[PDB]
Parts: sequence; C-alpha cells; structure tokens
Amino acid sequence: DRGVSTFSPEGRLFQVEYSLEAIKLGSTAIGIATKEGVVLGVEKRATSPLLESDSIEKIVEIDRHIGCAMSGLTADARSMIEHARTAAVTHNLYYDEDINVESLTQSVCDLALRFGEGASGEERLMSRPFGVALLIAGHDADDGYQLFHAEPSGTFYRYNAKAIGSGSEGAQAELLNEWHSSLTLKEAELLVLKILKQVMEEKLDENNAQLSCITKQDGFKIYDNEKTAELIKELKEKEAAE
Amino acid sequence: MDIILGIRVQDSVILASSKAVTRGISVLKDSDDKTRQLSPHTLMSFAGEAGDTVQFAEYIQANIQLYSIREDYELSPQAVSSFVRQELAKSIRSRRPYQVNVLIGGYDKKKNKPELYQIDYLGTKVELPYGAHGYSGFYTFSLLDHHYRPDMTTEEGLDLLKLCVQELEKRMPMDFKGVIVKIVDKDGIRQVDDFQAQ
Amino acid sequence: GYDRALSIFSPDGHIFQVEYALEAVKRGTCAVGVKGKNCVVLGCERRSTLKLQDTRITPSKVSKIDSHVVLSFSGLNADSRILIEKARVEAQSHRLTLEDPVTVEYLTRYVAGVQQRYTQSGGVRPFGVSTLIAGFDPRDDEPKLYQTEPSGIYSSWSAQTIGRNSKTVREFLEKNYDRKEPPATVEECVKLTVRSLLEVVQTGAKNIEITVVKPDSDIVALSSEEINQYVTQIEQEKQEQ
Amino acid sequence: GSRRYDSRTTIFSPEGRLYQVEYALESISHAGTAIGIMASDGIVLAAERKVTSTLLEQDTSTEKLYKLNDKIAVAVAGLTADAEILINTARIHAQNYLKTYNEDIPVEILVRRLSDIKQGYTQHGGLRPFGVSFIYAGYDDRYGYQLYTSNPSGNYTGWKAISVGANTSAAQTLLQMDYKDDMKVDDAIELALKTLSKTTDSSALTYDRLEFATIRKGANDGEVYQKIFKPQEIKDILVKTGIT
Amino acid sequence: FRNNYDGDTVTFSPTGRLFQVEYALEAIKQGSVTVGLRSNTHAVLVALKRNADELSSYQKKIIKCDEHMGLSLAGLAPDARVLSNYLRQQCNYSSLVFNRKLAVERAGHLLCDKAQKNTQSYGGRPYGVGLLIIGYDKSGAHLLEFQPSGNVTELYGTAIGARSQGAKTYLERTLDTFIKIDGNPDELIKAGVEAISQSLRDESLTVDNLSIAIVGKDTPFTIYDGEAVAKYI
Amino acid sequence: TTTLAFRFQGGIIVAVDSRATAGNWVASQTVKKVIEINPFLLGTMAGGAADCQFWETWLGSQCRLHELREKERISVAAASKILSNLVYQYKGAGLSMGTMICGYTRKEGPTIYYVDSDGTRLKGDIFCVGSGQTFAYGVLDSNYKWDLSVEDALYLGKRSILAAAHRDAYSGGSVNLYHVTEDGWIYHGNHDVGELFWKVKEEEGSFNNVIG
Amino acid sequence: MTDRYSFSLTTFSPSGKLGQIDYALTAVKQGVTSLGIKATNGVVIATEKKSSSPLAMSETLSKVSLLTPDIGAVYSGMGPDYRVLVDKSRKVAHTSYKRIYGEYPPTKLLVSEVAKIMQEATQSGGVRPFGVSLLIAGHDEFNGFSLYQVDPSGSYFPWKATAIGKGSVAAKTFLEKRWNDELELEDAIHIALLTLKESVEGEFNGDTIELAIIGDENPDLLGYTGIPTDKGPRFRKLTSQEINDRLEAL
Amino acid sequence: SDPSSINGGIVVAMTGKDCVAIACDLRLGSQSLGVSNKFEKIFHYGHVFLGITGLATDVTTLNEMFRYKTNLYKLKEERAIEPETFTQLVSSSLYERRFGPYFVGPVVAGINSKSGKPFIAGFDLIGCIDEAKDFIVSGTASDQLFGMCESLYEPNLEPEDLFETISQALLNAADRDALSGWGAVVYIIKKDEVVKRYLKMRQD
Ligand SMILES: */C1=C\C(=O)NCC[C@H](O)C[C@H](NC(=O)[C@@H](NC(=O)/C=C/C=C/CCCCCCC)[C@@H](C)O)C(=O)N[C@H]1C
Repeated sequence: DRGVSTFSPEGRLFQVEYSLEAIKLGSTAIGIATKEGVVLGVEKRATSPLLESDSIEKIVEIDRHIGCAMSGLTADARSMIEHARTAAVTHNLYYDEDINVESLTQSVCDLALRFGEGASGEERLMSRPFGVALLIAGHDADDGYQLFHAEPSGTFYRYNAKAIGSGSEGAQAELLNEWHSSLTLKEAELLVLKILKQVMEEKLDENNAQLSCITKQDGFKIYDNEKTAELIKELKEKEAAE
Repeated sequence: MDIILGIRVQDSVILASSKAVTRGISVLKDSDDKTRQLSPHTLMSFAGEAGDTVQFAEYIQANIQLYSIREDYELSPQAVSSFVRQELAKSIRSRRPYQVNVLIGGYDKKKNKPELYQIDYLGTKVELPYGAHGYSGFYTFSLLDHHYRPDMTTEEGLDLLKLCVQELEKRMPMDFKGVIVKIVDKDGIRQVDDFQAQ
Repeated sequence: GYDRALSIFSPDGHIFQVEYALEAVKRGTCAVGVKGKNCVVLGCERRSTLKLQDTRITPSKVSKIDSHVVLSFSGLNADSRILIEKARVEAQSHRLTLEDPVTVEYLTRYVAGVQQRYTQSGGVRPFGVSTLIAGFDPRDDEPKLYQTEPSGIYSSWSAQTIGRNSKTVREFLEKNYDRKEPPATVEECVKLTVRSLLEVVQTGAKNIEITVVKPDSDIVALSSEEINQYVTQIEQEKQEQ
Repeated sequence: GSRRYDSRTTIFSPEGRLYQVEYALESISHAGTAIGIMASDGIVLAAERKVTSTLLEQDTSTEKLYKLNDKIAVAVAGLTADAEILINTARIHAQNYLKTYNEDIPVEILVRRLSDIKQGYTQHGGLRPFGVSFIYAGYDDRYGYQLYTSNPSGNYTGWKAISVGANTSAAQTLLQMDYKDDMKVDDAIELALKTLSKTTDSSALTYDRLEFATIRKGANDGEVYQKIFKPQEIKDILVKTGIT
Repeated sequence: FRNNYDGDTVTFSPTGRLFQVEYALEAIKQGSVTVGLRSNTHAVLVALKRNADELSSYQKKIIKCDEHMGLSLAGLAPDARVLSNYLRQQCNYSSLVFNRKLAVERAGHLLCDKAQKNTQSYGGRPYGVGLLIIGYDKSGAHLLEFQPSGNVTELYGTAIGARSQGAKTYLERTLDTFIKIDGNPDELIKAGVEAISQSLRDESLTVDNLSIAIVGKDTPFTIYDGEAVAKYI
Repeated sequence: TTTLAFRFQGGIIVAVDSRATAGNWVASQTVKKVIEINPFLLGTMAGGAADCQFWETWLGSQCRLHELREKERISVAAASKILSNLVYQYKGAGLSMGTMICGYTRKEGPTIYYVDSDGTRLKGDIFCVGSGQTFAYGVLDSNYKWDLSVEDALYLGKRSILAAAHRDAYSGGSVNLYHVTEDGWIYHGNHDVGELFWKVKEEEGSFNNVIG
Repeated sequence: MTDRYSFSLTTFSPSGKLGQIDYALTAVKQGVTSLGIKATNGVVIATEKKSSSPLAMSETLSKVSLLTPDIGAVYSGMGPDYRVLVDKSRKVAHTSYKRIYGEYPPTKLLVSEVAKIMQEATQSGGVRPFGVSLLIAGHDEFNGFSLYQVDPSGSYFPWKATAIGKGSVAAKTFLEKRWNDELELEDAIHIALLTLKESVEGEFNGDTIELAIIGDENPDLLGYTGIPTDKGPRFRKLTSQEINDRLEAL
Repeated sequence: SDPSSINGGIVVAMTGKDCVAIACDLRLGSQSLGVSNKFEKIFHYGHVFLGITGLATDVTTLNEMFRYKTNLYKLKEERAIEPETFTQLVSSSLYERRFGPYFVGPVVAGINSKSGKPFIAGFDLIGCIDEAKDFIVSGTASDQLFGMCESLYEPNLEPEDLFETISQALLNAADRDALSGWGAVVYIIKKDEVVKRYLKMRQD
C-alpha cells in the first residue's frame, strides 16, 4: 500500500492530515480565557433520547489546576488523559510543585508522532496517529491562566479563545470579533454558551451542552446541569434584549 | 507456630484457627481470621510466613472464584486441593518460595461428603479425618487418635475440638488468644461465634 | 513479529477497519437491555439458519463478568469470548488489589479500553463486537446499563439495543419507555423487553432468552416457559383490540 | 519493504466479514462429509473418506476420526495436516487439566480452548486460519453426552445432530427430517449411515470409504466407552442397516 | 514515474533520487523564513515566527542546545524538538565524560549521521525540518545548515524557509561587510534583521513576530523575543 | 521511635515522637513521623526513615491518581493495600518500615491499618509501632475507653508518647498530635517533650520517681 | 535486514484453494517417478537416477535415504527440498524419540513428524511449502512393515503400494493389477523393477536405478557384536550389481 | 536437611516365576512426627508399575507426570507402554533435572506384554539405571532391605512364595527404621491378574 509514515509531495504526513479530517467531524468544543479564569464548553451530542446524556464525558480533569476538552475520535483521548494525569502527578512527586500548564501540554504532544511500523527514531509503537484534538486550560504561577490547542500533529498553540470541532471554522470567526482582553468569566460563559447554540444542530439546553472552568481559587470545576441551565436562561434573555 | 486444626466428622468439616498475631515482643491482635473462602462450600485455613500467608490465600481465592464464574460451576474440594498442591509444588522450586501451610476443608455437593486436606509449603498433600499444621499436631493427634469416630456429629466434633483447644492452652508455651471455629457442610460455611465458652 | 498497521486513516478521516467491524455487529443477532426501577433485564435473540441445536450446552449470549455484573453482545461470537475472559479476569484482579468488586461503570470502561486499544495497535484487527453491560454497583440499588462498540466508545442507557434490526426495536423502546416512570416491576420490565424483541424476533418463543439482574448478585435467566408466558400475554394485548 | 506481498489475512471486508475465514470455509465445503448424531444413551460419529484406492491401506488409515481423550473424540473436515496440529494441542490441554485438577477435562472446556486458538489466527499474526472444522463427540459427568462443532472462525455451538464438510445443506435437511429426541444409539447409527448414503457424491456407500465411532455407556459396566470401528466392523453394520 | 518510486525511503528512482527525502525537503520550503550569519566574534540567528489566528501565539523557532550552541528551525516543529534534544544530550555527554565543549563541526557530523540512518532502513521517515546551528567553540564562531537529506554545511551566513532566497542573496552580496563585524553584536544583529526582511512580503516584522538569538566570544547563546527585539525593528 | 493510633467515639487519634537516631547518636529531634497522604489520610513513620518518608509520599501520588481516575476519594482499606502490595514486591530486599494507614471514609468510618515491610497488613482499633511501642501500650491499654472525649482521647495519646519518650532512648524530641474526623484530620500541635514532661509531672503527680 | 516476512505466503483463495500447496504439488508431478510396494515380509522403494550430465557421478547422491536403521525414504519433486528434509528427519527421530525412550521411532510417528515440518512450511511466516512428496517405508516391532506417502500439504496416508511423480498414473494402474496380499519381498522387488521400466526412457540398469528394501535384520551390517538384542538394520540399499542380476530375470 | 529423609518410606520389587512383585509401606511423616498411614508409593500405568520413595511432594509430582506422559504415549503409539521403554522414559525424565533433581528413588516393575518376561529396575535421583534380575530396593530403610533380600531371596519363586518372601523382607526391614512402617501393601503381578494385599504389622 503506502507506509503510515509516508510524506506527501507537498511535504505533509498523510496519516496526520487524514487524522485532522476526522477531527472536523467531531463535536464542538470551545475555550475562552479571561484574567478571571478559563471557560471550556462542549457539545454532548446524544445519538438518541434513551442515551443518558450525562454519561457523556468530554471535559476531564488533569489536575486541580488543569482540565481539558476533547474533539473527534474520543476513545483515542483516553490514553492521552492517563498520560497527562500521570505526568502531572509525577512531576509533583519529583519536584514537590505543580506542573506548568505548557509543560503538561508539551508532554501530551510528545506522544503524538510516536507511530509507525518501524520508524528509526526509538520504539514508537502505535499503528496510527490519534484522531482527537484537545483544548487544555489551566493556571500556574508562571504564566497565569492558559488555553492550549494540542493536535495529532504533535504541535500545540496557545489561544485567548479557540473552537475546535464541526462548527469551529465559523465559531472561531465569531471569537475573533467577540474576544477582548477585558472579558469577565461570566461574559465568557455566556459567549461560549452562545456560540455553541449557533453551531449546534440541536437546540442548546443544559443536557446536550456542558460548561466548566478553571480559576486560581477553586481550580477546575465542571458546572452541574442546574448552574448551566440558568446561564442558558440568562443568555436567552440578554439576547432577546436586542 | 500458629494454631491450625481441622477435623472432618460425619457431614461437615470443622476448622479451628488461633486468633493471635504476635510480632516479636508484642501481641498486636487477638481477633485474626486466618482463613479464606474459596467457594460457597470450600474453606481454607493457613499459617506461615508474614507476607506469603495472605498473598497466597488471596491468590488461590481469586483463581477459584474465576473458575466458578467462567464455568458457572463450583470445583469439588478434591480438585481445588489439587490446584493448590500444584501451586505450592511450583513455588517450592521457584526463586522465592511461599512459606505457607494450609488446611482445606469443603463439602462435595456431588458425593455429598465432607473432605479435609492438609498441604504444606513443599506441596505435600494428604487427605485426613483430622489434621493440623505447626506444633499443634504434637498435642492434638493423640487426643483425636483416641477419641475420634467417623460418624460423629458436628456437635460431637465441636466437643472433641474444645477438648483439643483445652490441651493446647494447658501445655503450649504461647498465648494464642483462643481460636475461631468454622463449619463447612451441605449448606455452606458458617462460623461458631460462641466457642469462647461453648 | 507481524505489526502491519491495519486500522489506519483514509482521506475522509475514517478508520475503515473499525467501520467494517461495526458492520459485523449489525449482522449479529439482536440484543437489548432495559433498566427498571430496581432491576435490569437483558434479552437476546437466537438465529434460526439451522435448528437441531442442543441449547443446554450451546454457549448462551448473556455472560457473568462477576456475580453482580453481566454482559451480552452482538457481533462475532469468537471475538466476544476474548473480551469476556479479559473482563472476567479484571473483575477478580480489581477485588484482590482494591478489596471491592468492580462497579459496572468501571468494568465497562475497561472493556471499552481493550477495544479502543485494538484499533491503534499494529498487527491486530478491531473486535467485531458491541456490548451491553448491566448490574448494580457494590452496596447500591440503582440499576446500571452501559454499551460499548468497536471504536472504544461507551456510555449509559435507560434502555438500548444492538444487532440486526436494532434500528426497529430502538424505535419501539424510544416510544414505550418513560424515564419519568421506568418499569417499576421486575415483571413489567421483563415484558417491555419481550415486547420490544417480538417487534423483530417474528414469533420465536425458543428464539428468545431473558436474564434478570437484581441488586446484590441476584442474577437469573428465565426458561422458555416463563418467557413463553410473557409472549402469550402480549399477543392478547394486540388481539384485544 | 515487504508490505508488498502481505495478503493481510486478518482484516474485515466492507460487509464486516473475514475473507480468510470465509474462504477457508469454502475449502471445508469440498471436504469429506462428517456427521455427529447424539442419542439418549450415546453419541455417533461417521465420516466419508475423501479419495480412496484399491491400494490404499485402510486398516492403518484414519483421516477423519481422532481420539482426543478417553471420553472425547472428534470428526474432521478440512486440511488433515492442519487438523493434527490442533488435535495434538487438544490432547495436551486435556492432560494438563488432569494433571492440575486430578479430574477429567469437561468436554466444553476442551472445546473452548481449541476454538480460542483458532480465533487467535483470526485477529492477529498475519497468518492464515486453519482450514478445519470439528465435530466434537464427548461425555463428562457435568453434562453427560455432548455434541459440539467448531470452525475456522473460532466459534463453536452445541447440536443434537449436525454434519460438516460437503453437502451439509442436504445432510442437515435429511437429519432435520428424521431426528427424534427419544432416539437410541443404534437409531442414530442408522440415521447416520442413511444420511451419508444420500449425500455421497460416490456411486454406493461402501465400508472402505467410511469411518465410524460411538461413545456409549455399556450398561454391564457403568462407564462410558469410546469405540472407533474397524474396517470389518463398519462392513458388518453396513449390511445390517440394509445397505449391504 | 515518480509515483512508483516515492512510496518509502528504501527505494531509488531510475535517476538515482530519493523522493521521500525530497518531499521532506519540501516541508522546509513551506516553513517560515529564518536567517543565520556570523563574523569572527559572534554568530546570529534571526527568525520570523508564524502564528495561527490573531488569538493564537507565535510558535518558537529558536532552541538553545547548550551555553555555546543553539539552532533555529523551519519545518515540522516536533522534529526540531527531537533533533535539538538529541543535540543537547550530545553536548551534555561531551561535558560529563570529557569535560569538553562539543565542537560545532562535530555537532554537525552527529546530526548528519542521525538523519542519514532514517533514509536507508525500511520503516523510517526522513526528518521534515531544516536547522541553522550557530555556536562559539575553540575555533571561533560557526554557522551550520542542516538538511533532512543529511547534508550539513558550514557557511558565513544563509537562510532557509519560504522566500529565503531573498535573504540568502542579500547575504551573498553583503558578505565582505558582515563577516567583519567583530566586537559589535548589535551591528551583526542589524545586518541579520535586514537580511531577513529581504524575505518578507505578507507583512512587516513586529515585536511579537521577530525572534533573535546571539552567541559569541563572551556571549553565552541567548535568545531575544518581544520587547527584547524592539531595538532592532 | 514511638507511634500510636487508636479508634474511639470521636474518631481517630494519632500521636508520634520525632527522634531520629543512627546508633546511640541522635540525628534529629525534629523529624515529622506523620506523613499527610491527603486531607483524609495519614501515615505513620517507624522503621527506616527514608523507606517510610519515600514510599508513603509515593502512596499519596498513587491515591491522587486513583481519585482522578475514579472520580472518587480512595478508601483506607485500598490505600493500605497499595502500600502493602508495593512493599511485598520488595520482600527480602531489606526495606524496613512499620506503619499505620489511618483514615475516615463515609463508607468505612474511622479505620486503622497496620502495614510493615514483612508484608503484614492488619486492621484494628489500637496500634503501637516503634522501639517504644510497649511503653505506649502500657499507658494507652489501661486508659482506653471507646467513650473518651475528643479532648481526653487527645491527652491519652500525647501522654502515651510521653511515657515511651521517657523510658525508650530511641524515642523523644516532641509529640505530634492528629485528630481524624470524616471532614479530614486536624493537627493538634507539636509538644516538646522537654517541657511537656515537667508540666505533666507537676500537674499529674506522675513520674514521681524522677527528681524535680 | 530482519525477516520482515512475518505473514503467511500461503493463504486461502476465494475458491477455497491454497495456491502454493497446489503449485507445490504441480512441482511434484513434474519430478522423476519413484514408487513403493509392501510385501508380506518387507517393503521396497525405488526411483530413477536421472543423471544431469554424463560428467556428473550419480553415485555421489542418494534419492533413497536412511532415516533410522529401519526406515528409508525416497521422493519426487525438488531435490534440494528433499535433502534438507532428510537431515531434519534424521535429527527429529533422535531429539524427539531416541533421546527420550532410547529406541528409534516407529514408522507412522516419524512420518507424523515429517508431516508436521511440511505443514508448518504451509502456514509459518515468510516461507513457501516444500516442493516434494515422500514415500517412507519402514518396520517396527508393534506395527510390522509400512509405507506412507507425505504430500507438501503435510498430509499422509498408508499404502499397500503406490507411485508418484511423472508416470505415476500409469504406474499406479500397473501396480493395482500386479499387487496382492501374498507377495514375498523378492516378488515386489521384481514388480518394482517392472513398473519402473515403463517410466524409464533411456538406460535402465543398476547405475540408473536406485532401489532399497526394508527387510530382515542385517547383523552383518551392525559393525560390532556381543549384544544379543541388537540384531542389525532392516534397511538395505541394493548395489548396482544386485540390481542388474535381477534385471536379467526380469 | 536431607530431603530424602523428611517423609520416609520404602519400596522393594522382586521377580519370581513368570511373575513380579512390588511392595511399599504406608507411612508419611514430617521428621519424627507421623502424619499419614495411608500414603501409598506404588502406582501403575497400564501393566507397568512404579514405586516412588523420597520427598513426598516429588513422589506425587512424578506420579502425575508419568500419568500424563504414558497417556499421550498411548494416544500416539496406539498401544500401552512397556516396562523397558518406561524405564528409559523415567531415566531421561530424571536426568532432565540433573542440576536440581527430584529427591526420589524410583522402582519399576512389570511383565513385558509381548515377551511375557518379568522386569524390575531401580533409579538413583538423577536417572542412573539399575536393571536387576532378582530385586531392587529403595527408601530410608534400603540398607535393611538389602540385607533382607540378599538373604531371603531365591530364583523362580512361585507367586504364592514370592509373596511370603517380599513381605518378610519389607516387614523386618521397616521395623528397624524409625521412618518406615505404619502399614504396607504388596502387589503380585502375573501375565493375567494382579493381587493387592495389605499387611498386618507393628504401628510404632
Ligand atoms: C524510628 C526509630 C526506630 O523505630 N527504630 C530504630 C532503627 C531505625 O531503623 C533507625 C532510623 N534512622 C534512620 O533512618 C537514619 N538514617 C539511616 O540510618 C541511614 C542509613 C543508611 C545506610 C546505608 C549506609 C550509609 C553509610 C554512609 C557513610 C557516610 C536517620 C538519619 O534518618 C530511625 O531513626 N527511625 C525512626 C523514625
């Protein structure tokens, strides 16, 4: 056929590219950073009414000051999460200190290109690349609140706001205009909730959507349905307001 | 050593096991249960080295429970005792052997008879009317050699036991803090919570 | 030795071997699970391409991972055994190391992981199986129903079905099960399950097998009669109109 | 590299099927027919010897009926060579079970292990599956008489009557037409012979083209017995069932 | 043609080419421009950091390998990590074992051989990054250009990446001038920034867009970003 | 070293000394023999210092990882078995540690587990481990009642260590107290044996032998 | 390096055939004829020494080989494949039997071993099946004399008599006619020489025919004396001279 | 300390007229303590008998092993194994563990089904074979058995006489050994039948 680690004439790795396609087909995930914390939002997207919507975990905790959101083939994210968590707890065991958000990110990205059928660089055993992207958000004493985008390519960027998934291209455009260095956590909460509503095929409610955030004071917390439902209501109102 | 006794009467097997756990100069516990249930009708008492003892029993437990789940059937005592003798016979010639001696007592629901098995860390297995590990045998075998009968009832057997536990408290150096007794029969495994004065 | 990457990405971002694994699931017999208010019931259909089988011995579709958790499937039979065995061992191991039997959610997440792993490990094809795992956590009475698939994804359901014509029976359940008021009885919970299977089993008293799981390791598999009876009573429901 | 010549014997078809398994079954379909009929007091195994000659030594031959244990036997359909590799590992598994538990291996336990081995070649290794299907006929004290069947896929199931190899559709129908639960061993023996006699691609059904085995519990003993018939034995029973 | 000979690196085309390696080289041209130039006292790197959105950040292009050596990249960032990290170990091994600073010329030889291994065995893939390594060792300042093919070359200056030819020509022209900027880093850095702006087009180099690295006689390889590069834009 | 822990109405009391020796040489009088595994778990240090301090910190990491993974605080019975199994993997290698894993889970209530490098894991109400264990047992054993006030129980602990610090040459320095409730444990100060001894003597009239 | 052919080179075709085993058998068909006949007190196996140049010395080569003192082999197909199989066969007879029971294996079992070798060459990774078929003849105390044929597929079966290779079809028919269950060894040797004559184009003498018999114990071929139970090998290859003398009574 | 002297026990085999006998005690102890009086040391696989003295755990292990082997042997060879062959199997099985042997002393007895000839043989712990035509001894009281046999024994005894002789050798030998006794069993083997008798002896 054609090796999993082959280069395209344009200088790209086929598997990685195709990997990015599967991601576009993934649920929406948005992240907004503010000097008051970072907000992460995801589209549950239930394939049926019988499916208990809250058994859908697309936002997980890495550590008390680090959480992430996933988009794309999510079963793939499992081992990335385990690694990220171990890396965070381990760094603590060895340095008696919290792991910096960027380093945690950089750590996950290091697994990314570890694939092939005999790549002459070490012992990269994993048949294909990961088919999921991640939004990593947290806070640390060195660079405060941070949002990161980690891809199956093995690279990562830092964003003030970023959306990945099926509605990304448009949602990102929204953020481009909406975001500003003075947003408050609440503002960002409604903004995330609003963009999810626009791009979602379904009617946004506290059951097919989910919020959460990271604040230096209480760390990473995932909003329970009630807290969210209200923010949704408060959003509909201010919208009809004009 | 610890007190590990076993007696097979007419329709059940009785297992007595010292409750003390001493470490050097101090007796750390007086309510220790040196036993593990392998299946609804199979119980195994054990005594030996500090870590090996529990690690082996639980390991054997896990495997027999797995066989039960996988086969949706309960292995006969005889078979369970054969699996255990094998595990120890492997251990004996391994890098760091398990120093654990065990008594296996169970009720064969198919033959409808109780069975008692004595197995030592070497993998020595023997089937007996009554048996014991450690020094206990030294004062109890003659008692039982004298007063034992195959058709005794569970009650008769429980008395013969009290007789043994008495001789042991009289002539044995160590204070083993009494014993915990258990009966295994057609209906399963139950503990005689009233022997501290039965 | 052999480590060819069999599950890989295609231009449109799809892992075909995993998708084809799903197709194998669609072909397998049907399986269903509905959780009541104090129990969970699993029902599976039995093929009829041949009949002269000895049901006594022939391996049944609902397996026990432990004494409080069961697992049924749809897909390749051979492949289910590998998964069942692995989960069974994990069940005992977890008891040993944590001194506490696996929760249904956990045992499920483990099985899902095995599947996901087989989708990005060289030299192996994904499992042509999807599963339904149900039971009650230790010292808990709230019923648990979970589903897993080749991709490695899993989630919980109030009721769900997998296998051939699962499209049908799911529709049936979607408009016959109210989360507000779940089959408050073991009895009416077993009924909703037979009803749902009859939508596709096409008269098969001996072609349907049920298994009810109640809190505290109370699992039992109904016999033809107990089932046949449920079928009888249901056919009158239709005629009486 | 070598990826060029790799048949990928372990992947799914777009229809969710395993090519190799499918094709291997296609292979088995041209194999001599084998039937297993389970009566109330025993089990019967019969198979048709594919390709024979005047010169073929039949007294020393055995190409379909193999003894695994003292209470378990199998009829084969597919590659004899492949069958043996598996037959031997089964005979060993049987003995290990004994050595460990000091009890004879339950018929289903032996069947499952053998089927797991096949399943393996189906999921990893880049190797071809075993072109073989088995009809296991054994007895144990936990389920008594049992009849099982396993194929290249690694799946196995239980049966009252069943056949594998060539003309199975025809054989199954004929069996499905005259099999009765209250059957007796000799009844099964006859149904067996007759079924073959009608599916045979040959002119007539002679003893020299057959293999026969029965697992009965001779009353005047109390123990189950395996008996693999000798040429002169099949010849007798052949005349009696009225096929001369 | 080419389609039958580019499926992997263990195949030669009928004209003796290794396409997989050539496609790798392509990844570099697609990468952001970066320039390197030296004198007899200092060696400089200037890079144009690229960004995703305007809400994102500008990915780092320069990595420090030791107190006397470092490099800038163009291409697959992950690979630069792998390679610079390998170069760090080699620098480290030389210190620990021989209490000796790894010579730039040797670092280059090490890189070359590592890259090469991935172009002759089945299963591997060439690296998709280009590197410009500067450093000050026992024989002065040095500048190396590393290509995925395995070819490492020592130059006075050079540039790699999209529109690099602009800067390369400017240097090729200014040669006799900058090669003599001794005892004055700020000047060599300017000649650096000028050469790189010769490859601009899209935009103009800003403060959080430009990136400078400098190593030399009494200068431990240090990096400059943002406000730090202000006095050069 | 003297460390004790007992269960009672008010939950669990944990007391330890802080003397570290190397032969007859007193290395430290300021050692922390209570490892704070987390807001609900406590570990005691007896036997080899590094062996306890290290492997117990390690246990903490393992517990944290379990909670992230299971979204549920680890049980005391399980945290004790992780330490237990780890240590048994090294049986024979020479590790030296006698420890108590203490905690309060809604599911088990107050629980104490004894864990030594021998592979021994025991659940119980009262445990004294260390070279001064018998001296604490003496005091503790004869003044224990499930019905002790959280205040009287706290004192019995402090005093049981004082007893051991006196007689045992390898124990001493200061006393460290902990109170285990479900909301977690509560530190109850560091009590320099230097002063605590005199104080108790005067106020209690005990240690009558010593000349004051 | 490193054999990257860890997958099967012999797989199933949609029709259900195993190509390589088929092609392998085709190669057996092309090979020189060789046959075997079981008498009441012996077995005989023979083939034709088809010299591949008058400059080549066909004596420096054996198509009929000794496996154990009571088992001989012969083939049809690819010479080099037979050669390595003979070595492997002799070894396995030791490693898996003589070294355990202190006695040479019985025909069926040794034959069973060879079969296993070939079967694996049918499924193992990166290899092709063996392009030969063997006619193994031998004798053991509890089974008497026997003759087996082993195919590249790894299958094998017992024969009263049979032939393989080029003129096998013709030869088989001729044998089915002459064979009976009362033949003495000499008779079979004669019949053998006859059957062989048809398949032989050119010369037919003791220097172009290779034949061996599994008959009585040759104490004279032991090499030592003084051990009652050791009676000598039953396998004996005939000499050029021995052949001709019979070719006259042909 | 000495493995071959932890459990105790003895075995002896004799040949008579068209017959062979093999006998053993029933003791199984742990040093001075007697534990079981039902531990038999004779087993058989088909018409072949095997006595095993030594460390009990190994006595059990080897029995399970030879069962396993003789079973597969019959399945492949399609006949029961003979005494002579079995001897070779035992020997190589033991030498297989040359540098960490089973602490046992095996004794083989049987009549060759095909030749009708009686056969007995002994082995040391690493497989060395001793094939006598009169008698083989083994166990903690082997010195005694040697004195007993070397005297009592005579060729071609009848099954009824050989019984007396092998029983007398066993009994009196066991009575001078603290680690042997507590019962005994004797097997008399003829080409057609096998008789197993239990003996009456001291229990001290
Ligand atoms: C409790 C005291 C106790 O319960 N028992 C007394 C014995 C106990 O093991 C002593 C322990 N002391 C230490 O851990 C000390 N550290 C060491 O002993 C380190 C030893 C290293 C040995 C390897 C050889 C090194 C040679 C170096 C030459 C320069 C103190 C200092 O930590 C102890 O006090 N335990 C207390 C908690």
